[PDB]
Amino acid sequence: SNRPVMGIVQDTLTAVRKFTKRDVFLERGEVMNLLMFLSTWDGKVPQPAILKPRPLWTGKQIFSLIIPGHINCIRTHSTHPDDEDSGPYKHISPGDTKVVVENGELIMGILCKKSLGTSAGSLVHISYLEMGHDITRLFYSNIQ
Amino acid sequence: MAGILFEDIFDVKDIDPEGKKFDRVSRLHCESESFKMDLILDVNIQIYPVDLGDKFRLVIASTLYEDGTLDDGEYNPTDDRPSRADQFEYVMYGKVYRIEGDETSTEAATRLSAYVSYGGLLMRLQGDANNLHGFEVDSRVYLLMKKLAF
Amino acid sequence: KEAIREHQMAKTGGTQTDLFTCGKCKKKNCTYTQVQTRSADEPMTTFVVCNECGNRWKFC
Amino acid sequence: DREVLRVIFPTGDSKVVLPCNLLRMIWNAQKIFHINPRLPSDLHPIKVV
Ligand SMILES: [Zn+2]
Repeated sequence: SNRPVMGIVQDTLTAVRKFTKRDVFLERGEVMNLLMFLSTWDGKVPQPAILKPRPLWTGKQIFSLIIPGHINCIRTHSTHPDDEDSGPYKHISPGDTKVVVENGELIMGILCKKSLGTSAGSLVHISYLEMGHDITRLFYSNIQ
Repeated sequence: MAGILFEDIFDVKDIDPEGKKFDRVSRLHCESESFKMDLILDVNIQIYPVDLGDKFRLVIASTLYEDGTLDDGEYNPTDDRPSRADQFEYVMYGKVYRIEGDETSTEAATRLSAYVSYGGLLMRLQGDANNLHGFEVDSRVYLLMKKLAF
Repeated sequence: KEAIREHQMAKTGGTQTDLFTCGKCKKKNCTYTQVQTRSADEPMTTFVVCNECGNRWKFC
Repeated sequence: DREVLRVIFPTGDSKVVLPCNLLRMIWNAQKIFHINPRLPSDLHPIKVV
C-alpha cells in the first residue's frame, strides 16, 4: 500500500503531543542533559530561544534539533484542533494547531500519527526517500 | 554600527487572544503609535506580565556586535561587548516565516504584511513600507521590548 | 397514482450527518464512519465521506 | 492532455498515487536555492520546453 510500516506509539506518541505544547520551556542545564541523550549531534550548542528576562530553549527548537537539517514535511497536523478548515483560514493566524517545519525546523503544530507514520504525507516516508533508511533509522532511534 | 532592523513604541490593543488563551503563553495584539501599523505576538506572560492598553517600546535587530556577523551559536554567555542594547526589558531570537503582500494589482504590494517566528512564537506585523527593507529569513532577528506598564 | 409514486420515496434507510464541510463543494453534505473498534497499531479514526462529488477524509 | 484526461477519469478525481513528488522536489530546490516571491524569476522558457 505504498506506505511506511514503522510507527511510534503510545507513551512515545503521547509525550510527543505533550512536547509540542506551546507552554514547553527548557533550561540550559537540561539542554546539556538532553544533548547527551542524542545518538548523534553536531557538537555545537544551539542559540537560546529566549534571552530575556532569562535565557531559555523551546521544545520545538529542540525537537527540530532531532530533525535532519535539510528536509521538511508540510501541514498534516491531522489533529481535531482548529476548525475542519475554513476556521483556521480565518485569517491565517496559521500556526500552533497546524503543522509546519522548514529547513529541519518546526515552526508550529501539535504532532499526530499521520505525521509520525504508517500513512501518506508522513515525515517518515520522505525521510526514507531523502535521508535513506540508514539516516532515518538513526534519527528514529535517537528521537525515541 | 548597530544597524537596527526596526524600532518603534507600540500600544496594546488586546492581551486576550480570542478568549480561550493558554497557560504559560498568551498572544498580545498591538498597534504602532503611528496607528498605521499593527502587531500580534505570542508572549510568556509569566516572565513579562502585560496589561491591556499598555505603552510598549519595541526594537528589532538582526545582529548584536555592531553590525558584524554573529548568526551562529554557543551564544557565548561570556561576551562582554556593550554592543547590546540589552537595556530593553525583553529580548527574543527568531526567524521570519511568512510574508504577505499583493503585487498582482500592478506594482501594488500595497499594505505589506510580515509574519515572524521566535522559537515557534508567532508574530504578525502589517505596514505599507515599514517592512520594505525586510523579508522572510532563517533565525537571525533579535526583538527587544521595554516600557512595560509605563 | 400517488401511493404507487410514494413507493420509491426513501428506499429503506438514511444516515446523513451534515456536520463536516467538503472543500469540493462547500456544502456539508457529508457522511461519517464509525469503524476500527480495535484494529492494529493504526489509531481508531472517524472517517467522513461526502456523498456529492465523492470526497472521503479522516478525523486525523 | 486536459481534454484527454476527462476521458481517463470520469470520476473527476485528480488525486492519484504516482511516483516522484515533483512538488516536494521543486519545493526543496526553493528551500535550497532560496527562491522567494520578492526576487526576480530569471528563466529561459524554451530550455524548460
Ligand atoms: Zn463534496
